Amino acid sequence: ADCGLRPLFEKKSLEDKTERELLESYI
Amino acid sequence: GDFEEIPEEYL
Amino acid sequence: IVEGSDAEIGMSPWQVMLFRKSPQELLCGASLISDRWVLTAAHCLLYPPWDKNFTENDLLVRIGKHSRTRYERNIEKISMLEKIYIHPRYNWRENLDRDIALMKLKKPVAFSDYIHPVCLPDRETAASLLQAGYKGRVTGWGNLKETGQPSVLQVVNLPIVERPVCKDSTRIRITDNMFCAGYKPDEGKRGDACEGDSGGPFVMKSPFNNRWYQMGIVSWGEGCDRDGKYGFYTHVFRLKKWIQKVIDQF
Ligand SMILES: COc1cc(C(=O)N2CCOC(C)(C)C2)cc2nc(NCc3cccc(Cl)c3)oc12
Ligand SMILES: *[C@@H]1O[C@H](CO)[C@@H](O)[C@H](O)[C@H]1NC(C)=O
Repeated sequence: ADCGLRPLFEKKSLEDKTERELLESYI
Repeated sequence: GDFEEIPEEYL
Repeated sequence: IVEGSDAEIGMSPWQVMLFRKSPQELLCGASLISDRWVLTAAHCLLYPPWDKNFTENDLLVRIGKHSRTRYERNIEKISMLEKIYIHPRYNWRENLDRDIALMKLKKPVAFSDYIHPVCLPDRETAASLLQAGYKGRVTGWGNLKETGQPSVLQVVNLPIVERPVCKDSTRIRITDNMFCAGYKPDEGKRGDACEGDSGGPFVMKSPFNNRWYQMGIVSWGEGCDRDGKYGFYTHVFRLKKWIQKVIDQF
């Protein structure tokens, strides 16, 4: 149920350095 | 070995 | 990974290292999909042209890792294999069609800050995200160059490429069970998987539910990071019926 949500990122509402690059490509 | 030894329990 | 960067700590907590015994070496990447199941490429385990035919006792699963070579005491967890399951229609003879395998662990792994499963896509995820130009993320401890090795896990973000462009880049028959990714020569940017990265995940972060999904498995390339070449990835969604069948039975 908790798959794909990273303890050190999504779980804490912190973003990694390049995930915005992925989001910007989803046009 | 380039890899550090693993505790013997895993072997 | 060629022309990538060092992973952040906990950036890819589903990353699995397949580690050979005697002799102690990197075998392949892989990914954690539940507390008992690990996903990889079939060719990591069975590939007769290279005399590769690993049985359960040949290999360990190392989860929660960042450093390639160190034993990451109190962070990584090391798991034994119960059983390997390779797709029965895996085409090792020809083009690595259906390059996919599952491994069941002997004991469930405890999740932590560093150890956490990735999601597998459903039809809707695949349909929304597997589009030319949309970028995914590839991770692994494989070679830094085609012809050296990283201190820590490497990461690269790469765009999915149009099917005709993928086909036109190679003489190999490309099936519907594969997609390709990477930059074109005129795009300027670079990056690819390389030797040691096969079996690892190509992941995308759904903008709908903000979860990471494993869309691909690192399969093969003609060299690494060559101009006009691309990486070829196993299409996880197309093989999910098989995944589901194996997990449901075993
Ligand atoms: C058996 O496994 C492989 C075979 C070959 C190969 O020599 N050929 C020529 C004959 O046809 C094929 C289809 C069998 C491919 C290349 C391989 N590369 C990797 N992994 C590294 C890698 C490098 C770059 C991007 C990705 Cl996605 C992954 O595994 C490979
Ligand atoms: C690989 O090893 C298994 C187990 O020993 C054997 O039964 C199988 O036939 C071998 N397959 C090859 C060499 O293709």
